[PDB]
Amino acid sequence: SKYFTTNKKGEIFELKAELNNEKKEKRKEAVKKVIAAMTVGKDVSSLFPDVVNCMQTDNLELKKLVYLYLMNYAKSQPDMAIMAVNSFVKDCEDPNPLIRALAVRTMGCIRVDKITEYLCEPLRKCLKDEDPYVRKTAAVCVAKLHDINAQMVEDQGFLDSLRDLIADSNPMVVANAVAALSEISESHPNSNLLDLNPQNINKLLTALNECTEWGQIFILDCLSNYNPKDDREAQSICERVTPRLSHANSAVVLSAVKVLMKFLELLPKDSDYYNMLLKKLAPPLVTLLSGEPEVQYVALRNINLIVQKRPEILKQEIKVFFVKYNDPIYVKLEKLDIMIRLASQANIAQVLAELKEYATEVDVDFVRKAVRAIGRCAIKVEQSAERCVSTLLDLIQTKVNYVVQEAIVVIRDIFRKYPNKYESIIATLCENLDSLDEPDARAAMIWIVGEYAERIDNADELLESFLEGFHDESTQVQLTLLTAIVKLFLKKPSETQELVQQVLSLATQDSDNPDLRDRGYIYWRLLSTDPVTAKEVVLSEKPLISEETDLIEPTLLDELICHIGSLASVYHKPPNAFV
Amino acid sequence: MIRFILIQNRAGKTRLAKWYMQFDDDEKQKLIEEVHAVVTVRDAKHTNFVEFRNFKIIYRRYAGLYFCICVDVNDNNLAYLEAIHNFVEVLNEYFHNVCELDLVFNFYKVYTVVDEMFLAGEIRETSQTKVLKQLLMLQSLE
Amino acid sequence: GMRGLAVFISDIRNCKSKEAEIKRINKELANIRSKFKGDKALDGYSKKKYVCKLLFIFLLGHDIDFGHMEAVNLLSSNRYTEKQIGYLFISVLVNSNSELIRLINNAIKNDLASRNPTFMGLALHCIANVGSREMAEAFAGEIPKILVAGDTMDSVKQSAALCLLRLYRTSPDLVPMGDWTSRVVHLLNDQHLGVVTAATSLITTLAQKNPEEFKTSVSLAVSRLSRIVTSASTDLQDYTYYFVPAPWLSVKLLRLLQCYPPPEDPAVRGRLTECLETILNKAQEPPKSKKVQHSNAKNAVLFEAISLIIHHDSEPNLLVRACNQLGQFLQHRETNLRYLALESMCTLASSEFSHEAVKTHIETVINALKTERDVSVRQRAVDLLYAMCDRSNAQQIVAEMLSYLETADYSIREEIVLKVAILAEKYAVDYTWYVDTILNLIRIAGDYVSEEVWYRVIQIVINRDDVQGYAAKTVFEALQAPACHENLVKVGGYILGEFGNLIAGDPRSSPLIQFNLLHSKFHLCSVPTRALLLSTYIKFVNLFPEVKATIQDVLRSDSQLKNADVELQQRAVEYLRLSTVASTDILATVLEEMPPFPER
Amino acid sequence: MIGGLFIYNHKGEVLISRVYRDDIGRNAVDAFRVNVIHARQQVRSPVTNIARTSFFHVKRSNIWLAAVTKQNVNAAMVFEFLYKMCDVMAAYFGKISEENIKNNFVLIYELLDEILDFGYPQNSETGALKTFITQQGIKSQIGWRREGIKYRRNELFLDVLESVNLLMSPQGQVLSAHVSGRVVMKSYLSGMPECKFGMNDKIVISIAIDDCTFHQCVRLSRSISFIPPDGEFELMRYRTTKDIILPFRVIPLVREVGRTKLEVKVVIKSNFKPSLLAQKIEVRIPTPLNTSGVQVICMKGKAKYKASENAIVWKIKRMAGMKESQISAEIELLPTNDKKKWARPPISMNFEVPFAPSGLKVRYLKVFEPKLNYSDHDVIKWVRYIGRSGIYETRC
Ligand SMILES: O=P(O)(O)O[C@H]1[C@H](OP(=O)(O)O)[C@@H](OP(=O)(O)O)[C@H](OP(=O)(O)O)[C@@H](OP(=O)(O)O)[C@H]1OP(=O)(O)O
Repeated sequence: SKYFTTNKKGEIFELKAELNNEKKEKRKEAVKKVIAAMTVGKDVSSLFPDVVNCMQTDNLELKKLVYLYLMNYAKSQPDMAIMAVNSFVKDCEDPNPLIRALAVRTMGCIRVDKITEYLCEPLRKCLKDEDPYVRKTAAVCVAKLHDINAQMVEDQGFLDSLRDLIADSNPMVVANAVAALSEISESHPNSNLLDLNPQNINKLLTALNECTEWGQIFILDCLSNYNPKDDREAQSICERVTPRLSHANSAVVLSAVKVLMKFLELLPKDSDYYNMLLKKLAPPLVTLLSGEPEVQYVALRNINLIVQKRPEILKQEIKVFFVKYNDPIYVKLEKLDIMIRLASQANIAQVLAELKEYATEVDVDFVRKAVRAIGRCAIKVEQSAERCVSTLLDLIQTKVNYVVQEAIVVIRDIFRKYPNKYESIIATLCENLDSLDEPDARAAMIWIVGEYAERIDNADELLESFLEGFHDESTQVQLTLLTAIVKLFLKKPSETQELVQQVLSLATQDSDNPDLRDRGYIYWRLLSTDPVTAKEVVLSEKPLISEETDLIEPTLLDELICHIGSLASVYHKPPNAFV
Repeated sequence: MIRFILIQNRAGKTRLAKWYMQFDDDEKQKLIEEVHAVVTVRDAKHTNFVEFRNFKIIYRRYAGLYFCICVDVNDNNLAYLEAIHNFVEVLNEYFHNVCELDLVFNFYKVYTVVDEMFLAGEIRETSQTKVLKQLLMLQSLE
Repeated sequence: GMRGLAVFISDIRNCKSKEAEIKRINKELANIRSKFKGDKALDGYSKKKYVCKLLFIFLLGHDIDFGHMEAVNLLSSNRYTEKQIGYLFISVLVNSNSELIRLINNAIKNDLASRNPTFMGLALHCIANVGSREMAEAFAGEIPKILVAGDTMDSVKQSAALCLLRLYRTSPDLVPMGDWTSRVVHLLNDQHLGVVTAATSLITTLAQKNPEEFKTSVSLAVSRLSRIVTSASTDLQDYTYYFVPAPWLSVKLLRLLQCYPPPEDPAVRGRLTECLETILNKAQEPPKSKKVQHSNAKNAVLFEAISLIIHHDSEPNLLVRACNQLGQFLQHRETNLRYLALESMCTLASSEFSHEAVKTHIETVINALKTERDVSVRQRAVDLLYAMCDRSNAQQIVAEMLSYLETADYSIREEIVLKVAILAEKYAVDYTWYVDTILNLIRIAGDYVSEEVWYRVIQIVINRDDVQGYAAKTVFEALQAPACHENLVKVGGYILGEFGNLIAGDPRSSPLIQFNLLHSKFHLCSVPTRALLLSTYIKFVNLFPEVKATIQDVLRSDSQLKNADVELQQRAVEYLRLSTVASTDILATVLEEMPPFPER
Repeated sequence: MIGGLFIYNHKGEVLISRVYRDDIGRNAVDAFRVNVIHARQQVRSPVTNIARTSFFHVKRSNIWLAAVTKQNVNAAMVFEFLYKMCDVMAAYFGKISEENIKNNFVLIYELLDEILDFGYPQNSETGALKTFITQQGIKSQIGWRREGIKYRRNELFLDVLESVNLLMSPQGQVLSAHVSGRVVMKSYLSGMPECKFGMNDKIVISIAIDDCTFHQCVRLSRSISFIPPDGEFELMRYRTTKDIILPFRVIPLVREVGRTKLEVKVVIKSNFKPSLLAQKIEVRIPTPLNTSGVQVICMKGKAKYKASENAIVWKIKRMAGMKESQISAEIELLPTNDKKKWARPPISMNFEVPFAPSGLKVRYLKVFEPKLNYSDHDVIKWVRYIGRSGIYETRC
C-alpha cells in the first residue's frame, strides 16, 4: 500500500534534519548523501524544499552541490526542476562567474512550456559578459532552447547574437558559437550561418590555432560545409589548415583531412600546390594507426574511402597497415582491407610474406580472412598470382583443416581469372579429397573436377564417392555436383552412364528444392536430348571476371568523402539511413 | 514449499534472507543476485509471479523494497502473494510505520517475525493479532 | 537494546567507500576477538551484542571463523534475549565442529525438557531451521510426543508440527508412523486455526507416501473447510483477512484433499460439493472491498478449489462452472488473474468433462490476445488456442493467428508462425485452404517459415493447381509492397516465373512490370535467391517474347557474368546463351510448363 | 551532439548517466545492454547502430562507458573525449572501476556538467579544471619444464573444450544455463619459450558460479603469459553463466487428447551461423509408462521409440545453422492408474558443435624463446573448438 513510505522516520527523515541543521559542513554532507541516493534510485522528491533552501548560502561548494541535484531532476522529471526557476533567475546576476554559468546551463537543460518566460532575458544578458566562460555557456545554451519548440522571432535576435560573438576575443567562446551554430543550421530553412565570409573564414582560421583540442574540431567542420569559387581562395585556406597534423590525435587530423579534400578541385600543378598537399597528407594519417584502438578503427574506415578517391596519397606507405598480432579483430579487418587496396604491383613481395604470417596464426576468423585476402591479392595483381598459388600450396600442405578449406576456395576464383594456367596442381588438391567438411570447400573441388574433367582420367570415381551421402549436402554443393556431372558427360560417355543416371535421378525426382528441380530438369531436357547443342550453352566460355567486389560507387564515394569525419565514414552509408 | 524468502532494496542490497534448503554461501550469493536481476527489471504491469531456475518466485514491492518468496512450481501463487502482504502489515504494526532502517538496525528481530509466520518452508501463523501479541510478549522479556 | 550494535551499524553506513567499510569491520573483529579471548569476563549483555555484531558482519558477506562457542553459551542462559541471539547465530552459521554440535544438542534437550513455551519455541525452531541428522537423531523421536501431549501450548504444537515436518523431509527413516497418527489428524478439529494450519501442512506431506494411514483426515478436512467458507463476518475474526475468512487454511485444506480421490463416504462427498459450489458462488458476488488484497485472498481459495476439481475430474457441473469463471477472468485489470485463468484453462482443455466447456470461450481468448500487453499472458493465450483447436475451430483460429501476426510484436511471431504451419497441416479440409494460408504466412512472417514449409507447399500445389493465378496475384500484390521480404521473393519469384502468364494479361500486372518489380528486389537478395530470379528471368523471355531485350541486357551485363559467385556467373552466362542461341522451339523445350511431382 | 553518457557495470546495470537530448529514452539503454554488453554471436566494433540510434563505447576494467546519439555526429570526436574523460577521472580517483565510480557519484556528475555541455566536448584538461569543480575524488589503493628440449619442428595445438548446460521452459525462458570449459594445450616447442596468450572478454578472471582457474605456470597481468609444460596440459579451467549461446532451441508441443491419446510434436532450431555443422545430434523425447505404442514421423534423420527407456530417440547426423526440423509422434495410452496426472520429464539433447557456447575466442598465442634460434613465425599453430551438450533440457 503505502507501507515502507512513512516519512516520520527512516533514511529520508534523517537527511531532512541534516538539511536543516545550521552547520553547513553538515548540510553539504547531507546533499552529497541525497545525490548519492537519487543515483541508486531512491525517492528523494520529498527532500526538495529542503535541498532548495541550502542555496541560501555564501558557500560555493554548497550551491554547486544543490545545483548537481536540480540538474538530476532536469531530464529525469522536468516538472520537479521547474519549481526552482525563481532561483535560477535571481542567481545569474550574482558575481563569481562560476555561479552565473552554472544557473544558465541548468535552465537550458530543463524542457517544458514555461521555460521561455524566464530564460529569454537572462540569456540575453549572458552572451554580454566580461567572462568568456559565461558567454561560452550562454552560447551553447542558445542551441538548447532551439530544441524546445519555437522558431522564436527573438531567436532571430539570438540567431544573430551567436554570429556577432564569432568575432569574439576568446577561442573557447567563438569555437562554440560555431559548433552551436553549425548544428542549429541542420534544421534547414534555406539561409543560415549566412556569409560575411572572408571575415568568417579569416577569423575562424585563427581561432583554429590558439584553440583547444575541441575548438579546432568543430571549426574544421563548419568550413567543409562552404563552397569557394577560385584557386587562390582554396589554396590559402588549405595552407592555414595544413598545420593540423596536430593535437586531438584523431578528430583534428581527420577534420583537417575532410577540408583539404573537398577543396581538392584545383588547377593542380602549373606550380605544384596539389602535389605538396598530397605529400603532406601521407604522414598525419599514418600516425593515427599508432593512437588508441577505437580511433584506429575510425581512421582506417576513413583511409578506406580516401584511398579509393586519391590512391596516390598513401601509395608508398603500405607499411603502417601491417597487422600487429595484438590489435582488435575489428582493427585487424579494416587494415587487411586497405592492405589489398594499396597492394601495388611492387610490394606484393612482402604483402604476401605478411598474409602468410597471419594465415598461420591462432585467431581462426582472421586466418580465414587472410587466405581470402591472398585471393584478392592475385586477382588484382597478376605479376604475383603465380607466387600466390604457391603460397597457397604451402598452407594446404601444412594440413590445418580450416586453412586448407579457405585456401581451396581462393584457388578456384584464381583458377578463373587465370584459366588454363595452373592445371599441374590439380592432383595436389585432390590429395586432400579426404577432409573438406565445410560445404564451400567441397563445391570448390567439385567445380574443379568440373572444368579440367579430362585432365584427370580418374575424374570418375571421385564424383561417385560424393553421391553416397548426396543428401546431407548443402544444396549449393548439389547444384555444383549437377552442373559438374553434366560437364563430365558432354565429354566421356559409357563409363559415365554408370552414374549420370543415379545423379540426374534425384535433382528432378528426390530432392525437394524446387530451384534444384528446375535446374535438374532443364539439363535432362538437354543431355538425354541432343549431344551437340547442349555443349554451346553449357561449356560456352565463361568470360574473364575482373576484381569485381571490393569497390564503392564513385558518386557515393564523393558524398562519403564529404562526410570524412562522421558516422557515415564508419558505416559507409548516407545519413538518410539513420535520420 | 517455500525454498527461501528475500527482502531486497532496489539497489540490490539484502535486508533479510531466509533459507529453507541446503545451499553453500557462494550459491546463496549467486541466487540473491539472480533474484535481483529478474525482479528489478519488471514494471508494475508484469505479473507478480515468475519462474526461476526450477522453482518460482512471487514478489511485490513496497517503496524501495522487493519482498520475494521462492516456492515450488505447484504452489498457489496468490496465497503466497498475500502471505507477503500479511507479513508486511505485521512488520508495519510491530515497528509502527515500518521503514527500511528498521529492518537494518533490528535485523535479529526481523528473524523473530519471520519465524512466527513461516517455518520449515511453510506458512505457520497467519493472524496479525496473534502474531503481534506474541511479538510484544517476546519484547518485554529480558 | 544494544547501543554498541546500533553505532557499529551506523558507522558502517557513514562509510564513504568499500575500503572505509572493510576497515571498520576489521576493527570490530579485532575488538570482539580480544574480548572473547580476554581476561575480564563479559557479562551476558556483551556476549549478546558481540555475537550479534558477528552475525551482522556475516550477513554483509565477510567471513566469520570464530564466535561459535560464545553463541553456544548463550543457549544456556536463562535470559530470553541472550538465548535468542544465540539460537540465531547457530541457525545462520552452521558449523560442523563435532564438539559444538554436542553442546547445542544439550542446550536443545534442556529448552525442550523445560516447560517454558518460549524456550521450547527457540529450541524447536532451531531444529526446523538447521535440521541436521544429529539433531534428527537426538530429537526425531521426542517431537511427536510434544506434538500430541494434552498439556503443550498451541504455539508450541504449531511449531512442533512443522519441525516434525522438516525432519520427515530431511530424515524420513527417523519419522516412522507410530501411535500418534490419530491425534495428529485430531488436531484438524482444534479451536486454534494456527494449529489447524500447522497440522494440515504436516499431514499433507505425510499423506503423499502414507495415504491410508491418514485416510481419516478427508472427512475432518471437509467438515472444516465448509465451516470456514460459510461462517459469517462475526466468526473467525482472528483469521479473517480482507473479508475473506481463513484463506491460507482454506488453500491448505483444498491441498490436503488433493492427496486423495473423491471422499468415499457419500455424505462427505456431498458436503465437499456444497463447499466447492459455495466458493464458486462467492466468485460471482461483487467485492466487499476495492483493495486488491481482498480479491487476491478470495481467488487464492478459488484457484485451489479449481485444482481440487480438476484432480477429482469427477463432477462435470463443477468443471463447467470452473471454466466459466476462468472465462470471466480473461477480461481483467489484473495481469495476475489473466495469467492464471489462461494457465488453468490449458489444464481443463485436455479433459472430456471440460474440453467443450473451454471451447465456449474462444472468442474471449482471441479478444484478450488481440489487446494484451504482457508477453507471458500472450504466450498462454496462444498456447490455449492451440490446445482447443479442432476441425470446428481451425479456420477461425488460423484466421485470427494470421490477423494477429500483421501487427504482432517480434517476441511472439516465431511461436505463432510455428503453430500455424502446424494447425494448417493437421486440419485443413482442402488443399486450397492451406495454400491461401501459407502464402499469407510467408507474406507476413516468412523469415520464420521452415524450409519444408515453403518447399512442401509447392510439392502439393501441383496435384491440385487451380489457384496458380490466385497464388500469382497474392504473390504479386504482395511483392508490390515497398515492404515485402525474402522468402516471398523466393516463392513469389518462383510462382510468377512459372505462371506469371495468368496475370501478365491484366494490364497493371504486365510482364515488363512483373520483371522490373522482381528486379527491384534482386540487388538486395541472397545468391541462391538470385539463383531463382536468374531462372525466373529466363522463363520470362519464352512466355513473354515482348521483353526479351531488357532481359538479355541484364544477363550480358558485368554484375551477372563477372559475378564473384559460381551459380550467378554460371546462370547469367548459360541463360543469356539459351535466349540468343539454338532456336526458339529449343527455348520452349527448356522453360516449359514444368512436369509435376510424385507422392511420398 | 552526444545524446547520452552511460556508465554501466559488468552486469550491464547503468551505474550513472546523463541524457543531454530528449530523443533517447529507456529504449537506448536496454538496446545497448542487450546488443553490446550481452552481445552473443555479434561481430564487435566500437560503434553500432540499432533502431536508428548510434552507440560508441570504451571498456575500462569491469566498466563500460557508452556514448549515444540519433545524429550524424563527429565519429572521431566522441572517442577522443571518452579517452580524456578516462584521463580526468583517473586524476581524481585512480582506476576506472565500479568501486571508484561508486564512491565518486557526486564528483562524476560534476565533471560531466563541465566536460560536456549539451553534447559538445567542452574544455576539460586536468589542471585547467580545478577552477570549476569543487569536489575531491576519493582514492583507494620452473619445476614443470626440464631443460634442453629440442624438436625439429616447433608445434602447438590448442583445444577449447566446452560443455553447455540448459534448463528451459516450454515457452523458451532460459531457467538456468551454464558452460564448463577448459583450454587444453599440447605443445612441442624447443627450449624454454615464454608464451603470450590472448582471448576475448568472455571470461572474467548445483548453482553454478563463474570461475576461472589457471595452471601453476600462468602469470597474470589484457593477457596471460607462461612457460608451458612440454606436451599436453590444461592451461585454464572455467565455468561461466552469462551470455551463453544456446546452439539449439527445442520447441515442444505436447497435447493430451483426453486420457487415452497423446499428441507430441517437437521442433528443434539450430541457432548458429549457417556455414557451421553441428553433429551427433540426438533428441530424447520421453513417454509415459502406460503406452501401448507409437507412430513417429520425421523428415530429417531417423527416430525410434524405445520401451525400456520410456523414450523416443531422434538422431540427426548433421545440421547446419539457421535451420529448422520437426518430429511428430502419435502416442497411445492404456489408462490403468486412475488419478495422478503424468509428471512430464524434460526433453534432453545431445550435440557437438565446432565453436564455444561460452563465446570464448582465441585471439593470439605468441611464442618467444630467448636463448634458442627460432621465432613465433616458425611455430605451427592449430586451434580447435569442441562445444558439447551437458545436461541440456527443455520442459514440456
Ligand atoms: O571496551 P572499551 O574499549 O572500554 O569501550 C567499550 C565500547 O565503547 P566505545 O564504542 O565508545 O569504544 C563499547 O562499544 P563497542 O565498540 O564494544 O560495541 C561500549 O558498549 P555499549 O555502547 O554497547 O554499551 C562499552 O560500554 P560498556 O562497557 O559500559 O557496556 C565500552 O566500554 P567502556 O564502559 O569502558 O567505555
